[PDB]
Amino acid sequence: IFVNPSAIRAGLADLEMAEETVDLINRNIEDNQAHLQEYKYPAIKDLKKPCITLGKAPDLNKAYKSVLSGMNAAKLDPDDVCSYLAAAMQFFEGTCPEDWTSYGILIARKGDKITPNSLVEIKRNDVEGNWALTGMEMTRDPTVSEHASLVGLLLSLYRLSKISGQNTGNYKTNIADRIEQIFETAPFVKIVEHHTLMTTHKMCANWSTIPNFRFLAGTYDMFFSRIEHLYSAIRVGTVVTAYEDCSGLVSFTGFIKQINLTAREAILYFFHKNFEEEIRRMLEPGQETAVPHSYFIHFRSLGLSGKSPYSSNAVGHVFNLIHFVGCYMGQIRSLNATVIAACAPHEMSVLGGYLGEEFFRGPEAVYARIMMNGGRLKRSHIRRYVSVSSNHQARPNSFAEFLNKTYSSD
Repeated sequence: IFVNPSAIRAGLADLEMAEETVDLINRNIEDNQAHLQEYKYPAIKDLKKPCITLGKAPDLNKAYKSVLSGMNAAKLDPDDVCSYLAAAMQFFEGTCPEDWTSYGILIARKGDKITPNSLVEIKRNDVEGNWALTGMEMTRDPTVSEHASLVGLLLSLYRLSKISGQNTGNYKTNIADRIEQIFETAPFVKIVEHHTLMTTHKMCANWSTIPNFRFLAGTYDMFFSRIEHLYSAIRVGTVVTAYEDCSGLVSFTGFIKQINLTAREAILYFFHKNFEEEIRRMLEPGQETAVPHSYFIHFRSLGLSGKSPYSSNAVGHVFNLIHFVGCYMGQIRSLNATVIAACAPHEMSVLGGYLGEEFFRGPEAVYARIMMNGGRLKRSHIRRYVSVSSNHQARPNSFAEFLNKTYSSD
């Protein structure tokens, strides 16, 4: 069932900070490209920084030797690695360019010296790590430059782990090759031989869901996102924590930008009755979706919520609509996106055809067309969908596969 755009103009006024959210997330996604190539809301309500608990603080020289030997032997201890990464945060000091507050927590004032430690509370007990030496002929102490190279390599294991699925081998290999180059090039120093990172990754394939490791990756990424630093290229491994588990929100802001409309204008094109709940879910106030350098941007990795209201599933109707329009527009990214089967994909593909025709007038005009055609796709819409999907190598559970199955299987 579809709703007249006029009726949803009243609910349009209630929404707040919608334009600021679209602009901020889109600007951040763009900035991140340089490094790339029930539901619980994340807002902190008790002024406590994100926190984790690790073992007893280690001698940084010994921890470096142990962790490096593990890297070379493809035998890394995750508890040790987390302990070392937290203890290494002291090496990454910078000056905060502006006052930094998030969810009521004053992280730093303009001019303060800051490290990644300023952003989070790392608690430590008295349990010593293992710190085994596996395979390491270094008697001297590591330099800071070497520490930073190891921190970079280790954190890159988070990005490699997150890449999962079939036919990802070549892609991961190229990322790994690039990462190795970055962390052997000044100001970093070569501390491992080529192909060491991939060999170790094969034995650390699921580390991206180790909560403490994920937490540390998000902490470093939040730090370098705000604080320019000699070693900021570490983000090549951590950039993927930004907006983690928010693919529905990110698709929404990206789609508004693609159709070159304001958020206010674009929302009127979401006629279907199931959109309203989802758009309100994304624009819930108090979550700092429009605040630069908020904890929000890394809330999943930092443990603020394990049930994201911004995922593709949490807003599956909006998500399905956007990518059916993308398919209509021949966008490979949408054709390869995964359909949210529970959120009326057939109905979403109908509205997607009409919105796709429109974006190739106004919300009311599109609405009238649907009513005049009894809620059915036009033959031209189907011909367009099929001409795109039938010439595409459809992946399992993808929008392309749905369209072939739905419109080109008889």
